[PDB]
Amino acid sequence: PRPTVIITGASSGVGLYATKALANRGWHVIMACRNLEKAEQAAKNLQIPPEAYTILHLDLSSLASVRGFVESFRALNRPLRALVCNAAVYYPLLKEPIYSVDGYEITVATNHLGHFLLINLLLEDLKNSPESDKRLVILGTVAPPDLGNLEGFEKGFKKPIAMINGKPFKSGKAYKDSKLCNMLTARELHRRFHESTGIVFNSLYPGCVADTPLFRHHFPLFQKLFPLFQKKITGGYVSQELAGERVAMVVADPEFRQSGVHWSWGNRQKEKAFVQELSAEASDEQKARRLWELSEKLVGL
Ligand SMILES: NC(=O)C1=CN([C@@H]2O[C@H](COP(=O)(O)OP(=O)(O)OC[C@H]3O[C@@H](n4cnc5c(N)ncnc54)[C@H](OP(=O)(O)O)[C@@H]3O)[C@@H](O)[C@H]2O)C=CC1
Repeated sequence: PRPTVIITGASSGVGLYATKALANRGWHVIMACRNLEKAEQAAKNLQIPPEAYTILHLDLSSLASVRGFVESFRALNRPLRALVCNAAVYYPLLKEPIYSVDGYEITVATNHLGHFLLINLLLEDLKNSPESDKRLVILGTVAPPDLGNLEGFEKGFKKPIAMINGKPFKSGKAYKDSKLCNMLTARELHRRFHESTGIVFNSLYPGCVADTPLFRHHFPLFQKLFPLFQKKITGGYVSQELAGERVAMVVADPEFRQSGVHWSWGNRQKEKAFVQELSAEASDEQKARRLWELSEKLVGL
């Protein structure tokens, strides 16, 4: 009997190597991906044992697809022990915003809003599971990110709104903004549900995984040289395998069962995890709650 874990965006990068590390630990991985062929080719190239994973379609940019995936997973009749919100898109140099089928700027829609709906639906499945060590793990972070007063969300977040704070569109900051929402969501998940469910709600920063397709929308020269830069200059480089293994630790290792925490190993890498409380910024306490409320409104809860 294999414990089940859902990993979004498992077809490459951190999610792919997290699938391999969890599979090697005896978990069964739900690879929730939007590109089924790309995901299947990725698992076979790594020779991940086929009995350790199953691939289901999930497009986080479509709220109907999120709801559809939840039904598809429930039809598996597999109790859920863990959910990893890993998928993301990064546009550093996108001039004009792209809007999802539901009408939302694609970076926030994919990175935050789709995950926000998935989390709220799958919370039922995590509650009902008989496992005692259940975890919800969110991939976080370490143009600075600024949500302002959530004016863009406060006003419905439809075009021409393209930023959470209502300011004009900046694709790179939109990514930073979306990962900030991931942290605040992990912070709200713990505050709202940990004492009453026993589920562990954590975020994690594995380091600079300079090799992943996250930089696919960057200049081709950037993708070629960023690993060497991160390796020989900043020292913040981490391999895809090490990042995947760190996700698996926070999901499965007993040393990481404390809830409401952000795990990291530093900006510059050595050769030991740091604990940071998610509610540390006490002045973001109300903005975190309103973000949650506005997100419930945007995804139709
Ligand atoms: N790379 C780094 O240095 C760091 C990364 N992170 C986080 O790591 C996580 C992994 O990203 P990484 O592995 O780096 O880059 P990848 O692009 O390799 O992982 C991105 C994943 O998200 C999936 N994805 C994107 N849009 C959607 C969508 N609409 N529906 C479903 N799946 C989607 C991609 O699938 P497709 O290929 O089909 O888009 C891919 O599987 C991200 O959350 C990122 O924020 C955090 C800190 C540092």
